[PDB]
Amino acid sequence: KPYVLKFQEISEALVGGKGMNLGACSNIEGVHVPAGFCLTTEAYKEFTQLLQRLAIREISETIRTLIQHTQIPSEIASYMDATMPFAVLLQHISMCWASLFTEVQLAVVIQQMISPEASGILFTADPITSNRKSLSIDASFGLGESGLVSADSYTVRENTITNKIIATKKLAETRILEKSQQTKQTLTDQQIIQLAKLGRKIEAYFGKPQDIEWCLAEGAFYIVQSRPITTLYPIPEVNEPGNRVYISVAHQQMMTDAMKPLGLSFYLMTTPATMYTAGGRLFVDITQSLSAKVSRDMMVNSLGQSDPLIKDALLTVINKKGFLPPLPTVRSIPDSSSVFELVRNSENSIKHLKQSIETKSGSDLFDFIVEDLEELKRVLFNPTSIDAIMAGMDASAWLNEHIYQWLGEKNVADKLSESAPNNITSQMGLELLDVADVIRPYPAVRAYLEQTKNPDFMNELATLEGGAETKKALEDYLQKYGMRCAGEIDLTKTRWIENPLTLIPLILSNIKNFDSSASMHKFAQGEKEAFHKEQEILRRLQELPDGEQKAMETKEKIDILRHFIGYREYPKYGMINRYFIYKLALLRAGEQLVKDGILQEHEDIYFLYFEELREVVRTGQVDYELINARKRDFATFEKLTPPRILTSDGEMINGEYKRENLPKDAILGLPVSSGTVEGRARVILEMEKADLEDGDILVTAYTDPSWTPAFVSIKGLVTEVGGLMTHGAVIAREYGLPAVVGVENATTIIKDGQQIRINGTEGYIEILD
Ligand SMILES: CCOc1c(C)c(O)c2c(O)c3c(CNN4CCN(C)CC4)cc2c1[C@H](O)O/C=C\[C@@H](OC)[C@@H](C)[C@@H](OC(C)=O)[C@@H](C)[C@H](O)[C@@H](C)C(=O)[C@H](C)/C=C/C[C@H](C)C(=O)N3
Ligand SMILES: [Cl-]
Repeated sequence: KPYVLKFQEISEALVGGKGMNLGACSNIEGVHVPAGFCLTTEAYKEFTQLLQRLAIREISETIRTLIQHTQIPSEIASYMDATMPFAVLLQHISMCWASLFTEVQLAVVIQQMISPEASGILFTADPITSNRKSLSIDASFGLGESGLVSADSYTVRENTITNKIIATKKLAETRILEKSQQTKQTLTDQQIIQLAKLGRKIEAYFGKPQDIEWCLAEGAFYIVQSRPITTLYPIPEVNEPGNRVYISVAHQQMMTDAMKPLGLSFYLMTTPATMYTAGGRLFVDITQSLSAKVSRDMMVNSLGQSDPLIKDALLTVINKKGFLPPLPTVRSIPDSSSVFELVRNSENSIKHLKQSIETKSGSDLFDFIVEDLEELKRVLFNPTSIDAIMAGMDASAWLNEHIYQWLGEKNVADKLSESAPNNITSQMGLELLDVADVIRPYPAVRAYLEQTKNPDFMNELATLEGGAETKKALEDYLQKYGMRCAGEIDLTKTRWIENPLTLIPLILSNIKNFDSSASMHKFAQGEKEAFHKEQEILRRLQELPDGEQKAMETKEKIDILRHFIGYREYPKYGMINRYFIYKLALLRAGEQLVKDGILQEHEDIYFLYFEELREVVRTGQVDYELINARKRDFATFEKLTPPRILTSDGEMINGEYKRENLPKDAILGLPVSSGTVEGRARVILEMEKADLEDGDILVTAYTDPSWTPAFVSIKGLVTEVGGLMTHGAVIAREYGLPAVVGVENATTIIKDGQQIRINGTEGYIEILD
């Protein structure tokens, strides 16, 4: 309402965003903002006509010649002098408003220009490690603003200024310096802590870790600005006692995208692990495991064999005193038939689910889903199915370690795994070549797919020569695999069969990159490499001391390997099959909620967790300000990146590889598929924008099962996450494709188009030019 506002006196649509900060900082205890007033939105009150006008947004800026000359009554321009040189008469306040046009109201704030002996910035959360318990201060003499001027860096955990980076701050309006004054702390230790202690308190009133700008003037740090820190990764709400340690699911699952609440909910309801969510992603609490030596030796070493960065990061946590409490003081192998029966039992379970869920709606559906989740867990964690999965893994490790010990050949199980039978994910990638084989002879169909952006393009094929054949080949493929997609573990993400257009570029690539039967030739060649390797290994073993026994046991392990390693990819397939069936049903409930005028769009269910959504259907009431909050949350979560290790203090820890004799400027990673190749690096985040061709090396954030069709043309693979037995890596071996995973910032360090050499045996990358 009024024309002028002081700062204890202060309404975002009245004095704006930072007009407030000062207002809700004057009231805080022990502090005091620089004093002064604020010119209000109700001072802003022809201009409207030009406004309605909305190259052409080039000269319309004539609007800003207007405020400068427009003048605005001295009344409020002397009403303001009714309540010290400045910064932010009236030359300026007005030219400022103008700012909304080049780009509607703006409020101008004017404060005190004290001559600060020292001035700086303060984070109550360490900018580097994001540890909530570590406070950082950047201080420089006089006014220095941010991050440019030579400034001391102070790291104060609590009363202990641990690390001091006293920069040689040489250039402290006057502009020159005194030499001895130059290398002395900006703030005294008493002042540092006082400000630290100051800083560690303001966060309480505001709530969250704050970014506080301060200035020291004749012995007092009083606050000029207090922005909230919005960049930190959220801590999993686990109030359970004390300090805890979390493992990133995204890294092991080869899928680092943020997930929506509904999708998150379903993964949590499936897992037997003590799992939690944070930043739209999933984390496993392994704290209890680390509370005892025999359990934490097991945990650390078991995870280290997946990816060493976990182990190294865990050791960092363990070596961190004052955090983790101190320590007080052969598997069965199923027969041959099991794999075939495990698949059929899974397939039949899916069939029954389809015939059962189809008759469910409303709360009946949600009651049914909860019941079917038990069946998912039975199929997913069948003791026999686990024995099948571990059978392939155990055989790999046995081979890799015994062959290298006997012959010096490293990771031999890679070559022996090549073209392993009954791998649902491998088949999917190769069978897309067959689809392209059907389309290739038809010119009219190709001219269509090469150009169309119609989501319903499959409904327009019937008019084309070869369209019926093309549509048929596409339908069969989608019946087998249209249930996968990038981020498939998120139930809410769009499946291939919901958007077949996302497969077209891959198909077009296959049509031009290969001839009439690449699938057969690739698979058969793999079968040949694998058998030739087997013969060679067994031959070279029989010339060792009592080698015919070594060869005999190696032959057994090889047979187990090729019989079971392919099944490893199938449990997720069966799980993903239920997830999609769940999705279609939930979508039908969402549409029903829209018809009832309860939801605005049926996809808004994605931002509700299962139990929350279940209550909405039951009660008929939603809180949209929660949904809208979730939508804002998910948006910020996409801008985040999950750390490999997250602590209860919010500290993000990524492991470090131990470089021994590996090339100087080489980029270290985890070797998961043997071989050395040179090729053009292709940095790609979206598979449908991958213009892959012969000689290319795929560099991406992650390769979950859906990425497999992009493997058929590339000569190497580089990812930022993943592990030894995770998705992607297991497919690289069977495709005979050299691969290095767990490469930190690979999509940033490696420039698209660069020639690189990767070593899938030693695990490194070399930039060639
Ligand atoms: C210490 C690691 O902690 C985890 C982490 C980080 C996870 O992400 C775990 C995880 O995603 C799952 C699971 C489901 N497995 N559970 C837990 C262990 N049980 C013996 C069997 C059922 C566990 C995750 C864990 C877990 O707490 O940590 C311990 C072992 C896992 O990490 C090495 C192993 C068992 C891993 O496989 C390996 C390398 O041996 C798990 C994930 C699993 O066996 C792999 C082979 C898998 O693909 C299963 C079939 C996935 C089922 C999907 C379902 C939704 C699920 O809950 N999976
Ligand atoms: Cl189109």
